[PDB]
Amino acid sequence: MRVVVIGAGVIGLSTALCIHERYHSVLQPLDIKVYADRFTPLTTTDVAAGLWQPYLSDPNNPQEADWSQQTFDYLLSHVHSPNAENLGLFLISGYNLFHEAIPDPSWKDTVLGFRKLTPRELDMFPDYGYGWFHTSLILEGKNYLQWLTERLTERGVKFFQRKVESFEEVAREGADVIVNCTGVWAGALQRDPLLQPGRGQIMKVDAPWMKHFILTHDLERGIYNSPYIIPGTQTVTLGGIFQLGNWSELNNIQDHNTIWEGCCRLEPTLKNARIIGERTGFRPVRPQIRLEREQLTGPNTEVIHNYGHGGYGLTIHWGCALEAAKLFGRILEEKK
Amino acid sequence: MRVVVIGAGVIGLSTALCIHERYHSVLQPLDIKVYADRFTPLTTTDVAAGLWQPYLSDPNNPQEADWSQQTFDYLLSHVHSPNAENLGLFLISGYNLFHEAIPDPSWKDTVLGFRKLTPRELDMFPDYGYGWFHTSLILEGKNYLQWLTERLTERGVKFFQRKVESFEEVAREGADVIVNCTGVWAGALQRDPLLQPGRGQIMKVDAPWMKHFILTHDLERGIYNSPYIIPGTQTVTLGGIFQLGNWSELNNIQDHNTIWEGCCRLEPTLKNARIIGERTGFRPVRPQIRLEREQLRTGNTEVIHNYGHGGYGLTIHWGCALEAAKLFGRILEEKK
Ligand SMILES: Cc1cc2nc3c(=O)[nH]c(=O)nc-3n(C[C@H](O)[C@H](O)[C@H](O)COP(=O)(O)OP(=O)(O)OC[C@H]3O[C@@H](n4cnc5c(N)ncnc54)[C@H](O)[C@@H]3O)c2cc1C
Ligand SMILES: Cc1cc2nc3c(=O)[nH]c(=O)nc-3n(C[C@H](O)[C@H](O)[C@H](O)COP(=O)(O)OP(=O)(O)OC[C@H]3O[C@@H](n4cnc5c(N)ncnc54)[C@H](O)[C@@H]3O)c2cc1C
Repeated sequence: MRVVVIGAGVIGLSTALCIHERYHSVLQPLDIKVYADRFTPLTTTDVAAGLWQPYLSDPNNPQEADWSQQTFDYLLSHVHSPNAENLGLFLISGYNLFHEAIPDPSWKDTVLGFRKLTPRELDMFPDYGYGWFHTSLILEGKNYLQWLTERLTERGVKFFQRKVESFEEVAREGADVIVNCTGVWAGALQRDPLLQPGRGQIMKVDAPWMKHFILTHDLERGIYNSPYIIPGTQTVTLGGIFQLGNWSELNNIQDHNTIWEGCCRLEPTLKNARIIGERTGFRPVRPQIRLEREQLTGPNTEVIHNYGHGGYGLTIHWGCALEAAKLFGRILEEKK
Repeated sequence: MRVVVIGAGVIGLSTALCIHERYHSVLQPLDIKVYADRFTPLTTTDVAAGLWQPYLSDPNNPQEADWSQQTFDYLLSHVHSPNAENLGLFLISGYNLFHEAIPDPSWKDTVLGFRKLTPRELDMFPDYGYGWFHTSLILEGKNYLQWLTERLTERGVKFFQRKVESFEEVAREGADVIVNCTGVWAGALQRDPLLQPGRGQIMKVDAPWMKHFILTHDLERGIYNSPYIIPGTQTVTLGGIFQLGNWSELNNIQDHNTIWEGCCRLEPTLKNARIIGERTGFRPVRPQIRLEREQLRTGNTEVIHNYGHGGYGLTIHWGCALEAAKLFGRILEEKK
């Protein structure tokens, strides 16, 4: 059995690992390769703060809510483990702020200690009149990707830096299953008008007195088009940019200004915080995650798609990897 | 009017500043001088992490509940101003862990968003079965004392490094009011058998992924004789040593091991944190704060005592300071 995973973001690397844990014992030659054009630290995954939080509104596929909840339990189960530091994993609480009242999120019982904000809390934020407080987790993609890499290396998974041109090129080399975890670029392998860049930009800032995340929302502007402030391990992520169809992988001054002045107003102690770096990335936006089998091609090759995780790839990755690992088990039964 | 404030910890500096702000305009000569044996960073104020939290049991003097609330409201009014970083002041949420259910604390409505831990939060901590979550404040003594020093230097308040041997040595120099802010050492200037040292010890470690405080409680061993973990702006404080009557200003290896092993069992990710430093100080333990006036005979002289804040001098300093300034006004009234 020869398996080629395309993509070394969190989606491909976690899928690779999951497929290996569940089937190395029962497939005598289980040879897994990863083809990726970019590795950490140059993926979309490395740009994310890594806060666990799905979108506010229920997903078009209800099984995504389970995949997120399965990811949360796995990560929470390891947050006190000694190797949590190597994962870039830790607990964090904070605020979601709104101008108007709004229905409670579908994941209110996935997170810890969910509640509405008391009136004295909403006084610290003049421009906002309603919101939530809850405890979640941060999984910083860069530590995590490096962790996944070294786990798959000790399991025999080999890594190759190449741009794949077609599915059929990979099948020609003799792949049996192709796992397609190509993120926002999946359209180049197979046209998909439902997949779109959601361009984001973030600032990384030294502000270690900040112990809480703070996400604000403007419901007439789209999600993550309002300031947010997410403390990481070494640095504080400042953000609030979400632009559909924008493929420019290049930091933009206007967006820099939007992030800075938006966050500084939200939390004035930021004014003196030092800017450590700035980064742009492309959420793979789709109305739903594509996570499903497809049979292509010459004499036929199995493909497992797993892309389109928008702005919640880190939040939902483990449930997705588990599901793709299931789809892989079904391929093996069909192949006898 | 010549005022001599003895002591440059949090109590003496805040009281000096509080008195100058309220009376420099209506006292044409208001010469305030601070005398201190030790300044930052050699005071026990410097050793404290600075978490705002009273003892759990109701204070012997009910006016201390108000002094603590006034301090929290004051600090909370300044946490979102760019001044805040200079003070060393920021918001922080976290846990108080108990083995068994116990009564709520009196101060439960002073802090933000108080509530009980849910079962899934309690599961993160095997050794404890009950507790609280809430949002409080940290005021790190080191930055706060240097900020107080700067506000005071800007106001003509001159400082002198000297050991005061007696009250009337200071009166013989010409002091009209003496503000006694000598903390744990007050018994040397006037015997007070109710004032005793509560020796504590703490480690500072590098663990910047800890975003919550965690205080544990063992009602059999007494308050703060159980692991606590308090993230600061730059390092995390590990502690849990409260030894009545011990005057040894020296780090002890047994107490090191108790702190380290207790906090590592509480939070295993701490086992790879680098130890940055280690400090010992003396909580000025008294069954209630001595904040009151006394006429002492000389030649006589006016005295305001303000000492014996135990393990909550930062929690309560500002209410005490305002009270000491009222008492200063009553002195001005009697002399017309
Ligand atoms: C600014 C910003 C902030 C975010 N914050 C969060 C957050 O806080 N929490 C959260 O959960 N999510 C967040 N996200 C979303 C998250 O980053 C993404 O959903 C996630 O990284 C997508 O994972 P992925 O592996 O599919 O794609 P990415 O990591 O891009 O990985 C794609 C991989 O596919 C490879 N590839 C593509 N095409 C080919 C090819 N033809 N041949 C070979 N290799 C190919 C790429 O080189 C790369 O290796 C954020 C995103 C952005 C942009
Ligand atoms: C380990 C530990 C942790 C703590 N953590 C916290 C916490 O998290 N939150 C909290 O609220 N509280 C905490 N505390 C308690 C807090 O540190 C004390 O209550 C507070 O700092 C005492 O303030 P002070 O100004 O009275 O005395 P200290 O700062 O000592 O100041 C005393 C001053 O008086 C001077 N002085 C004394 N005698 C003379 C003299 N004869 N002549 C000249 N100068 C003299 C001393 O040199 C010094 O200048 C902690 C205490 C300890 C020990």
